[PDB]
Parts: sequence; structure tokens; C-alpha cells
Amino acid sequence: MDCSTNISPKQGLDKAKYFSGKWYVTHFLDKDPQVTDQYCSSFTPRESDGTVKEALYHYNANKKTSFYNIGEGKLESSGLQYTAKYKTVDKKKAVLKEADEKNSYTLTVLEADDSSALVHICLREGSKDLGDLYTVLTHQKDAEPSAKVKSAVTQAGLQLSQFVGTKDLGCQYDDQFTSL
Ligand code: HEM
Ligand SMILES: [C-]#N
Repeated sequence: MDCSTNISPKQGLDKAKYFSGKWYVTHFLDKDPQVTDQYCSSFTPRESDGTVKEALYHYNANKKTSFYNIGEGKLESSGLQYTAKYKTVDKKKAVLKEADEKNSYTLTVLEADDSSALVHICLREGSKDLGDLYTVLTHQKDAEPSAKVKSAVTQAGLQLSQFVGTKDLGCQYDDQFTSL
């Protein structure tokens, strides 16, 4: 399944609002799961001189297992958009696999304000797009997304009610891992 084509970062976005705190996914819209399991996610993005580093957590709400990654990529000349290669780590950040050259994701920020954000993620391996995801983000677990971000969903051509809301999933987070 092809990642979504009309995706570009919102211009005028202040990078300090996006590379701020930690993010929790409150809603996600996944185009074509080759998996039926539903996930929760939290991550902590930081940027310096155009390089983005982010600690990334996923919790499988069906199996009740968690996995961990560290992404690294460069900002585009376009604005708040980056393609990241990623390490696979354990909960203590010990590296299981280094980043490689075939596995990457491209994250594009479509809205970000003081409390909330809307991003798009296209996950790829080699010549294949593996996932396309929109995620609504907030800075605390189950905080309400802002009006601005709900408007950005509607402006992306989407319906917020068609996203999966993560509150109902019994999410568990590892706030230790996403600290720093
Ligand atoms: C609630 C939000 C999310 C959902 C529902 C979701 C869903 C998934 C699923 C189903 C997988 C495949 C797991 C497997 O079977 O190996 C996956 C992997 C992955 N996701 Fe997400 N994801 C979420 C958030 C994010 C975010 C925010 C990012 C990036 C900042 C991200 C980046 C990745 C990466 C890099 C992998 C590959 C991990 C690997 O190959 O081991 N995901 N995600
Ligand atoms: C995750 N995509």
C-alpha cells in the first residue's frame, strides 16, 4: 500500500513547538494494516543543526508487549519533515540492531502548537512502502487535542472520528524510556 501523496510540512511552523516535551499518540489513522493488532505510541523528538534524534516507543495493546527504537535523520529544506533511519533497542537503550540503509520512515509535521500536533509517517523498507499513518499527538497521556489540531485533521481531508482513539486501548507507556 502506497503512502499518501499530498504530504508536505506546514510552512510557518515554529520548530520549538514540535521539538518540545514528549508526544503521546491520542488518535491514529492507518491506511492498510498488515497487522490487526492495535498499538499505542509515545516519542521524544529533539533537533540540533538540522539533525533529528528521537526515542520511539510502541505498545501492542492486544499482546501487551512493548518495543523500542531510536530514529535519526536530517530535516528537509522543505521545513518540518525528515527521513529517519532507526536503531532497534531494548528498554535500556542497548542497541540490538544499528540503523541501516534500507529501513526508514519519513515524518512530516502538518500542525503543531503548544499542546498538540498532527503528523504523518510513511514507513518504508527498500523499494516498498510498508505503512502510512496519521497521528494526533498531545503532550500528556489522554489530553484533549487542540481545536487547531482538529481543524488540521479536517484540512488534511480526513475525519477524526475514523481514527482509532488510543484511550480505549488500555495503553501502557514507559515514561522512563522516553525521558531525555
Ligand atoms: C499509535 C501510533 C502507531 C501505530 C498504530 C503504529 C503501528 C505500527 C506497527 C503495526 C508496526 C509494525 C510492528 C511489527 O509487526 O513489527 C510499526 C512499526 C514501526 N513504527 Fe509505528 N506505529 C505508531 C506510531 C509510530 C510513530 C509515531 C513512529 C515514528 C516517529 C513510528 C515508527 C515506526 C517504526 C520505525 C517501526 C518499525 C519498527 C521495526 O521494524 O522494528 N510508529 N508501527
Ligand atoms: C508506524 N508506522
